[PDB]
Amino acid sequence: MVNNINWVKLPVILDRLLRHPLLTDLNLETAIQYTLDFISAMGLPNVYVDKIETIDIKEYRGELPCDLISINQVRLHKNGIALRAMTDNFNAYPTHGEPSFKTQGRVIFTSIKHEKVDISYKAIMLDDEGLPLIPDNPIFLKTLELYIKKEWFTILFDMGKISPAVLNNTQQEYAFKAGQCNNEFVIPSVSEMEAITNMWNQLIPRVTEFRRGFKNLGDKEYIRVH
Amino acid sequence: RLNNPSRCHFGIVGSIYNLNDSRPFSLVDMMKPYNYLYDAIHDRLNKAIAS
Repeated sequence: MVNNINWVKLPVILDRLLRHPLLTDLNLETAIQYTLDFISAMGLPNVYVDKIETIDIKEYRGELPCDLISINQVRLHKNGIALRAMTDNFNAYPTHGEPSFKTQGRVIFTSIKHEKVDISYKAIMLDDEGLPLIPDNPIFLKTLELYIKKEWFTILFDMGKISPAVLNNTQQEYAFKAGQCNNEFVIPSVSEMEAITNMWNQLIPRVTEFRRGFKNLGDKEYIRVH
Repeated sequence: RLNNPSRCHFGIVGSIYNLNDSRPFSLVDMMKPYNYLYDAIHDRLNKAIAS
């Protein structure tokens, strides 16, 4: 992402929607739900807050933080060696290796019995209220506004209170801005294309960046003169 | 020398491999442009191999 994510409260999206006199029955409560549907459906990893927590595994199980949304990596605390993924069907089960993890709910399922693990994860940024906080990006803000205008107009079109030409314009305009908003958040900055440059140009290919926290991923590869 | 009393020298004997009173255009000197160009093109080769 080229621009920085400056945070603003959710009611800044309601100044923009209630400029439209057909969207004047909108609420904070409706703006809360349609934001989280929009934040999810875009899947932009720049909208989330990166956190790291150390949890302790009791017997192939550990309790996961409350704010966790997606795990970046799980690693061991004493080694720093990262855990990949549990493909075993019979993991902590005895009959009569490379460590792994698996997460379903608020429980993580590891391959190690009694160990502390660091979990680097993503959460949602909150307010003084326990409410979501959105980027002030006028591309993000415009297409979140067009998201809610397209969900409200879809209800109104089912009711028969909106022209099919009106909904077709809103469905088209949200469809353009959703790609512009995707490209706004995905396309790297100059400082991220340098780390992409160093990963791409490697005379001796570095193929074990998952073992670290992808720390040396964008590091530059140097060759001695001889 | 048997007939010239002023003609003498030191032990130091040698030659310049030059042309018509000039400074010597050596074999390395005439091949050094093409070695410098070989180093530039093989640099482009090594960055193309890497990426």
